[PDB]
Amino acid sequence: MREIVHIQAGQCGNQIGAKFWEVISDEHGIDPTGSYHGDSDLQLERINVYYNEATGNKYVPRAILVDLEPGTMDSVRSGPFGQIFRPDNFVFGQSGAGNNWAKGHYTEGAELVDSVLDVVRKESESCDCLQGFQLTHSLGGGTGSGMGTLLISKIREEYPDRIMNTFSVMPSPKVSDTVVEPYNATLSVHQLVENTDETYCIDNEALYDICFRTLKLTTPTYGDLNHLVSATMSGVTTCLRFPGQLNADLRKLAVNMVPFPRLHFFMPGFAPLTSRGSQQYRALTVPELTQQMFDSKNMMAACDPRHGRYLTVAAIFRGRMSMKEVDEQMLNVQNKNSSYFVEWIPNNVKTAVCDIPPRGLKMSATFIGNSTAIQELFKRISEQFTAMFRRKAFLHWYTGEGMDEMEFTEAESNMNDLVSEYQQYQDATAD
Amino acid sequence: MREIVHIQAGQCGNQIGAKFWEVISDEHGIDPTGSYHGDSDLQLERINVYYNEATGNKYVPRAILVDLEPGTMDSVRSGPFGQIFRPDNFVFGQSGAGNNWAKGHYTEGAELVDSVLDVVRKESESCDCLQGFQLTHSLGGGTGSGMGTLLISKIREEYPDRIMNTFSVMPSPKVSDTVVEPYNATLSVHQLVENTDETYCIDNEALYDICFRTLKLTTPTYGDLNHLVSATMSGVTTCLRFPGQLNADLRKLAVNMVPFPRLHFFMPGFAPLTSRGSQQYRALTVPELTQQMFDSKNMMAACDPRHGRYLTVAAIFRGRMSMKEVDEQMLNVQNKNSSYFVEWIPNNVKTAVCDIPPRGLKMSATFIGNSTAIQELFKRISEQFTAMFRRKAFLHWYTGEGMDEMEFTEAESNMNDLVSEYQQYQDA
Amino acid sequence: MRECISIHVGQAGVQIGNACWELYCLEHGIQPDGQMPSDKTIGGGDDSFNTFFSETGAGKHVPRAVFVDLEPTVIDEVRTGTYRQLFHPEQLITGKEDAANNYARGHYTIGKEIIDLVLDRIRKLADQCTGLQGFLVFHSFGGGTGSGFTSLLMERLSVDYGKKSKLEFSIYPAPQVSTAVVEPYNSILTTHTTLEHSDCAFMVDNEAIYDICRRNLDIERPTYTNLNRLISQIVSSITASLRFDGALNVDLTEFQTNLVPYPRIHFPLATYAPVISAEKAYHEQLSVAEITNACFEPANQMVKCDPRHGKYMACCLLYRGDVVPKDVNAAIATIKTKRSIQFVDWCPTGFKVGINYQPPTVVPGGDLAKVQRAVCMLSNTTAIAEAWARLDHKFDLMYAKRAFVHWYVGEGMEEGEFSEAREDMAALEKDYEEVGVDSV
Amino acid sequence: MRECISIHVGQAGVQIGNACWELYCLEHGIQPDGQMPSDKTIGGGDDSFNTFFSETGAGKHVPRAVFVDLEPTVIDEVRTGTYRQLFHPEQLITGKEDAANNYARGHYTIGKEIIDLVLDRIRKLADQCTGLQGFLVFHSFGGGTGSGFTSLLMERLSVDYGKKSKLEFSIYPAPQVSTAVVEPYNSILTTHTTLEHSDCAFMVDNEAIYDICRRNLDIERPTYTNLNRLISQIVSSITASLRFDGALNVDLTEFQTNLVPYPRIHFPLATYAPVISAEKAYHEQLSVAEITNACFEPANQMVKCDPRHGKYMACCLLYRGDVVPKDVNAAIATIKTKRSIQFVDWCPTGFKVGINYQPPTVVPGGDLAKVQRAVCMLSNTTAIAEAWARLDHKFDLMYAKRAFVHWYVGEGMEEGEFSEAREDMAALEKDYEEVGVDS
Ligand SMILES: C/C(=C\c1csc(C)n1)[C@H]1C[C@H]2O[C@H]2CCC[C@@H](C)[C@H](O)[C@@H](C)C(=O)C(C)(C)[C@@H](O)CC(=O)O1
Ligand SMILES: C/C(=C\c1csc(C)n1)[C@H]1C[C@H]2O[C@H]2CCC[C@@H](C)[C@H](O)[C@@H](C)C(=O)C(C)(C)[C@@H](O)CC(=O)O1
Ligand SMILES: Nc1nc2c(ncn2[C@@H]2O[C@H](COP(=O)(O)OP(=O)(O)OP(=O)(O)O)[C@@H](O)[C@H]2O)c(=O)[nH]1
Ligand SMILES: Nc1nc2c(ncn2[C@@H]2O[C@H](COP(=O)(O)OP(=O)(O)OP(=O)(O)O)[C@@H](O)[C@H]2O)c(=O)[nH]1
Ligand SMILES: COc1cc2c(c(OC)c1OC)-c1ccc(OC)c(=O)cc1[C@@H](NC(C)=O)CC2
Ligand SMILES: Nc1nc2c(ncn2[C@@H]2O[C@H](COP(=O)(O)OP(=O)(O)O)[C@@H](O)[C@H]2O)c(=O)[nH]1
Ligand SMILES: Nc1nc2c(ncn2[C@@H]2O[C@H](COP(=O)(O)OP(=O)(O)O)[C@@H](O)[C@H]2O)c(=O)[nH]1
Ligand SMILES: [Ca+2]
Ligand SMILES: [Ca+2]
Ligand SMILES: [Ca+2]
Ligand SMILES: [Ca+2]
Ligand SMILES: [Mg+2]
Ligand SMILES: [Mg+2]
Ligand SMILES: [Mg+2]
Ligand SMILES: [Mg+2]
Repeated sequence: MREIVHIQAGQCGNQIGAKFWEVISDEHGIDPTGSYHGDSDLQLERINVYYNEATGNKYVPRAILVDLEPGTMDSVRSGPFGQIFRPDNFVFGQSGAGNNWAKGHYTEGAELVDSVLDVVRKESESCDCLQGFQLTHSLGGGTGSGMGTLLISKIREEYPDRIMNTFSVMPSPKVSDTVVEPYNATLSVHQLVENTDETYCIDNEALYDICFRTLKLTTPTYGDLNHLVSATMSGVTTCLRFPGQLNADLRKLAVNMVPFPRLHFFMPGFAPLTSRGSQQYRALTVPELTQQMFDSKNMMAACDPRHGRYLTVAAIFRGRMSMKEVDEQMLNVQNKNSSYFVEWIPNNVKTAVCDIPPRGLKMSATFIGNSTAIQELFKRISEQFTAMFRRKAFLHWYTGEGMDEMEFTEAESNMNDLVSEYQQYQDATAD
Repeated sequence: MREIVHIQAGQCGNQIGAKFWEVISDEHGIDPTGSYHGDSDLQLERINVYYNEATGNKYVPRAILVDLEPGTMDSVRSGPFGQIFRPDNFVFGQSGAGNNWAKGHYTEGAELVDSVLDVVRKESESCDCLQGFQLTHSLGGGTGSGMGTLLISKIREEYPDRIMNTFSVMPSPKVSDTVVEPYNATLSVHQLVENTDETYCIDNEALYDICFRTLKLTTPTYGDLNHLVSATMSGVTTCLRFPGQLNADLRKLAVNMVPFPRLHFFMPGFAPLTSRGSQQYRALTVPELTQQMFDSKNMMAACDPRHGRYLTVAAIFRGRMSMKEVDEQMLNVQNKNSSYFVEWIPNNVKTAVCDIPPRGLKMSATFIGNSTAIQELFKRISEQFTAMFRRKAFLHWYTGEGMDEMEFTEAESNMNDLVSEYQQYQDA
Repeated sequence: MRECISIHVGQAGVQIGNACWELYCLEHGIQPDGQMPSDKTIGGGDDSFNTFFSETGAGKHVPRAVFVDLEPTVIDEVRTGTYRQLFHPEQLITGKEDAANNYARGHYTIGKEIIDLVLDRIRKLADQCTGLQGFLVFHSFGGGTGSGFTSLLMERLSVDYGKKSKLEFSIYPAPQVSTAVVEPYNSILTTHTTLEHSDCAFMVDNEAIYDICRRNLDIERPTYTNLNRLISQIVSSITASLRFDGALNVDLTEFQTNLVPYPRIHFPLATYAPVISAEKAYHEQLSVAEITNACFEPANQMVKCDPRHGKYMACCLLYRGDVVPKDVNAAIATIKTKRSIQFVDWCPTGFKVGINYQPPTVVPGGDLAKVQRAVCMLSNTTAIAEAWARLDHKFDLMYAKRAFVHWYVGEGMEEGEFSEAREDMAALEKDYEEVGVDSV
Repeated sequence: MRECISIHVGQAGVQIGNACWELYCLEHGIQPDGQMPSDKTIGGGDDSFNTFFSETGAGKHVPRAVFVDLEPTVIDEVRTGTYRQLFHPEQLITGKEDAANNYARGHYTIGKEIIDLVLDRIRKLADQCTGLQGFLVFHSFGGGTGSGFTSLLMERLSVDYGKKSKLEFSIYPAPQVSTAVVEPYNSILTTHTTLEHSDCAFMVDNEAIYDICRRNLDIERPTYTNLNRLISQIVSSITASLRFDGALNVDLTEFQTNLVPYPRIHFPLATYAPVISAEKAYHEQLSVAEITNACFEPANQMVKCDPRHGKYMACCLLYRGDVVPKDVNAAIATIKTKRSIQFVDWCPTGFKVGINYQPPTVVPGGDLAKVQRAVCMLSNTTAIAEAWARLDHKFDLMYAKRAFVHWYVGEGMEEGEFSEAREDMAALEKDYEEVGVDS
């Protein structure tokens, strides 16, 4: 088969990772015990991508759970699908990371990384034909952002021709008031820009704004933010998990979505997102879905596609619908927003349709955009970094682990360059 | 001057050759098995010109069948009189010649040619006094054009003092298989000019025009065209096959018909040709045969003879008729068109009469003219050749088999010299 | 004798192969288990259908074909489908990792791991032949395997078989069913690489086929299944001359002489008629004249271009079914006086006609109506250059910025190979211009 | 007995020879068997007929003849025919392939290969001659064999039998019969090469014989058989003086003496009368004066020409049958007063007269009626030069374009021979003009 190895690191990584496994296990008909009980054969056609087949018709997530503190591990293990994960794939420490990137990347994490690599190797050696890895993590803390980007480097050295895919949750002060998050993020983007092949930018600021302004939720909980994350992760992996033509593996997706090696940061979006009161009086239609997944407020990255240009776009529709109508709607939206798509990449919007809808919806749509407007995300993190680095706040926290000051300067200059590149291709014309 | 060895090569050569053997076998009273069943000893007096005698009063055509693909000769074995040919005289390859002169002459043909020469040599060895060879082929394809002219060159090398005679079918867009026919024909004419003593030019354009305009056949097939060819081949060879007031052979014919060595391309013609069906029973008369035999629209290579002059003419009448009336009619035809006959060759029109008419007819006439108007035929092919050659279109089919452009340039120059030679005597 | 080995490369080549061999089986009366009740020659023969099927001692008629793909899911459908008993398992070759829509991976990284095995199987097929005539290669332009592996294969076949003839059936990319934004790159690379190794190539424009299915078949959103059944009708018409015999049948190689005036100008334009639904065929009976006029309607072409804006260098008409020459001649006479048909000045203005008497066949569950007579026209017109121009334009738009190029460089290619291929395309376009200019 | 040997060359020579020997046997009463009941001398003798026939101890009378053809189908007819028993195999020489109407092929190519065999067979007949006087040679002008091989033969005969006389009976080509296009070439080439080797040549124009057969025999379309039976009557008239007791033209030298004053001008005109259809039941018998007048009618001549516009060098009247000298003298007296008969000044104006009492014999079943008296006039007149003018003109027409010349050069002849022969003919026409005209 064409197997993927999943890795989740840190608190955020293990929370969104666990929900991901819960949602796709439901979609593929796997019960918490690992037994199959679905009906449609499409559920098992590509089950091998994410699941090993053990004895007794059990399906085991090809997943590796990693953290620097025994917490979470237990919550995960004592959760809906905790008994489905392979006991040996839990690798945890004790010292914790204290939201310190250096503690994750250079010291305590380094102390644990070899134990993780043995499990990675053990899972990979049994893959009929491994295609790559996916990591879920946050960029704001210590374990996920620090030890996660370390795991990425170590795996990239032993499997240099495999795809490295991350779901990276971006820090926002509206959800986490931990002050050194801007620093951790900048150190992480510096790693991601150079060692991953494709990165879904899951923005906590955008998830917060969707809950507050669109779903009209007074106090958004992590459960709300994670339900949005899980719906998007279900969508963006639909083409990997069900029989299909377009973007059917990580490499074809990357070849279609990444026109230049550094510009591999994707802006996801989901539809439908409807306030509780309006759902009853809002029709669920193909024109509704197409219009809404191109809306700036529906992006899961806090940015305005109207402020930039789309390099590439992948759209995925799920459920029973008319292919003719989808074709007509997708062309309509490109025609009415042509100036927002770079003219030097012809036929840059690709569309897939999968017959199996997600849980609880007659139909849905998932948007994956490689737009230059994502520079806004990197500018926001850059602003918060320069207002905390001019006065050297907390620097000691990192120098106390051995880090020189220039590593902060390089991780910042590299991010300013990334912004300049997005702008360079944002202004390039064809004539 | 007795035996003639017959060779038929390629698809056209073998189809027309097969009809030739059917028609003359019927005339000589030979059945498809080779046993005689006729009523006259006129049928057997010169049967040895074209047939060998086996055991059991069996007559076997002195014929060699050559092709680079087996299809057509399977049709010949399966067709009428297929059983009459000597099994060992079927010589064929498996690769074909793809309508390509170069393949027939230089590559595929070179591999089969020695086998053919073994059969030719074996047949010649059995001849009491071999007269020469006749070959049937087309000039527009690959085997008849390329390998036929290769065969002719080899035979002239082994039998330099025998007559080489061909019935050569000229290509035409009206009945065409591929666009490269003008290439194949120009290359072949250059060989014929050099290595044959007599060549009957059977023009597919004229055969088509006769089937269409005269015989009123909307959709002429190769069968129709070949029935015309068979009748002309029977008529031109009458003098060789039956007893009469003419003890002729190929060499006396050549000496009388060819005043200059290069101008040896004859314009054949046949009469009567009549569409259905009322006139089909009407008695035809000698004045009508003579006038019809000289009409330009009745010529099997159309080059309006009124645009040229006749160097020589042979006319053969068949059936029981008045020889006095034949003389009067030929004389008056000459008197009525004597501007069309060169004055510097006295008495250049010769008439022969044979008592046995062809099957199906009470009387017929066959025309053989050495006219300068044949130049129109070579001029037509020359134009089609140059339109393509000037842009080197389709040359890659030939260059890939080893040939180079110089050989094409040579052939074209040689054929234009032939045209201007014919032109020179048209004004003398 | 005169055997033809078919080679199906990649998803498009394989799925189109499936359509073709099902259709061949229907045309010849061969059952899905390989039995051909009507064949009294057991264990072999020299029948026209043997140019495409070998025979076993047990009476099985086996396609002279190799299916090849770098991943298994597509060929697995053949391995488990209706005609799974028709092919020997050795004819179905699959890898484990595809070319990821990347020519570089098809020609180099992945292709090199399987090329020798494929050539070995082709050799086993070739050894069963008494007079191998050549190869037919089915592939897409856009996929990583269809472009890269096909190029690699053609080069190796030129080494092992010399100038033995190689014909292509090539799927030209269209946005409506496109799977990669880099299809223009793969297209130009494979066309440059195979140009010297191919004798004749029949391009099938997926957009043209899509449009014909929508218009003439009343199919709302045509799938690959729709397209492939139509494409197979065109392929069947082109190979019918090799698989059936008759008094008026003309071999494809005879047409090939007329179709290719120069080695590089070897891309004929195919048109097919009639394409009509059952609903619409229940009323009209399309005459010979009607289907022949249809051939000169631009909307019925297999590649979008305008023959009116070009010059013809050859026109061949391949009829099958209830058709007699008298009617063809009358039809052609009409077209010559109503259509704008300009020939180059160096080529005779004449239509080359072949007629097969075996009627067209339709697959059960298909969309084509069963008709009594059909025609496929093959013309060599300079208008097909329009297809190259559109492709070259998409290439230029991306290549000016070097978009996606790193995927190819990372797999060992160099930018020099890109500009080489593009200059060769520029020369091809200029060639199509030169052949159209009047003589001096 | 001085013996005479006949050589028949080519188709025309052989077929005319057949007709002549048939007629000789009828005239002398020799059976096809070869037996001659009237001959009481068995196995030999000195009779006049022994000049043409030898004898065996078994009483077979063998023609002193040789037949040569370069292809076999014509001599085969002699072998399997009525008088097959007359000849023996050594006398009939056949080849495999003919001269193809090509003088060069008969003279150079094929003649070289067979000439010695032919002379050997001639030496065998000559060895049985107690006093051979010479040769009579029969051939066409137009055939390849009749022209090319004959001239080669005449050259060799002049070498091997230098003293002996050589007479020709020649068939001049005529379109109305059966001519090939190049017959004028062969005619001039052979006349040139033979001119100095022949002492007296009797030309028979096929056109004249054709018209005599149509006009007087009512034969619609004369065949070779009709023509050759009339020619053989003429030939028989000419040689009868050699085959019967008599005193005029009794040996071959006498032909030259009586008819040829200048060696080059050695082509006597033959005129014969009467030619009466065997179908006419009631015919009135012509007198001596009437057949003698007919001798001066152009219609009765062997060559169409007008003796009135020429000069006579010699005249010989040869009568057969019921003729007395008194009636001949009366006839000559009248003709000299009613005809334009001018002789050259350096000859006598006179007539040599011969009378053979035995009447002409007619082949049973032939076209000619038995008559009681016939006459053959042999006159050396310059009017026969018309025949040369016609021939030379046709030659000039083709030779000016070198038409057909390559056929001759291909057999090893040089183009120059053509010109040499044409100048010799121009000289011959000039000789005739000097003897005959008086500006
Ligand atoms: C828009 C939705 C449904 C719908 C049905 S018909 C229509 C116009 N919309 C669903 C879509 C589901 O993918 C899930 C995302 C919702 C995340 C929840 C945690 C959310 O925060 C929840 C508290 C809500 O806001 C609702 C309960 C109103 C939610 O079901 C509606 C919604 O937006 O999600
Ligand atoms: C002499 C003929 C006919 C004729 C005219 S008047 C009479 C008593 N008979 C023959 C001619 C023969 O040389 C043969 C060629 C004929 C070709 C046919 C096969 C032709 O294709 C056929 C379909 C015809 O058109 C005719 C049957 C009318 C044919 O006889 C024409 C012709 O001249 O026949
Ligand atoms: N007509 C037709 N086109 C097809 C079919 N399958 C794919 N294509 C077209 O072919 C192109 C993609 O090539 P594929 O055949 O899918 O690719 P591949 O050869 O498998 O290459 P990789 O997957 O990259 O290794 C696109 O333009 C598709 O629209 C098919 O069954 N029919
Ligand atoms: N009067 C008469 N003329 C004849 C006869 N046979 C042939 N001719 C004439 O002779 C000329 C042809 O010469 P042939 O005797 O046939 O030729 P040949 O000597 O056999 O020479 P080839 O056959 O060429 O080798 C023509 O002018 C004929 O008309 C004949 O039997 N009688
Ligand atoms: C065996 O075949 C033939 C052979 C010949 C001739 C001929 O045409 C009549 C043939 O029959 C067709 C022939 C031809 C043409 C002549 O003049 C151009 C000529 O002078 C003379 C002839 C022939 N001779 C005669 C007297 O007809 C000899 C060669
Ligand atoms: N969306 C989302 N964000 C989270 C979740 N848990 C933590 N975060 C974010 O994660 C960042 C810190 O990551 P954390 O998991 O505590 O760091 P680590 O475990 O030391 O690597 C903060 O910006 C939080 O907003 C979660 O369940 N969902
Ligand atoms: N008249 C006539 N022409 C033919 C026949 N067959 C082929 N041709 C002509 O011959 C040419 C093609 O030559 P072909 O004999 O088929 O090629 P080959 O087999 O390679 O020698 C074309 O101009 C055809 O029109 C036939 O049976 N009769
Ligand atoms: Ca061979
Ligand atoms: Ca040998
Ligand atoms: Ca069989
Ligand atoms: Ca005696
Ligand atoms: Mg936390
Ligand atoms: Mg052919
Ligand atoms: Mg594939
Ligand atoms: Mg002779």
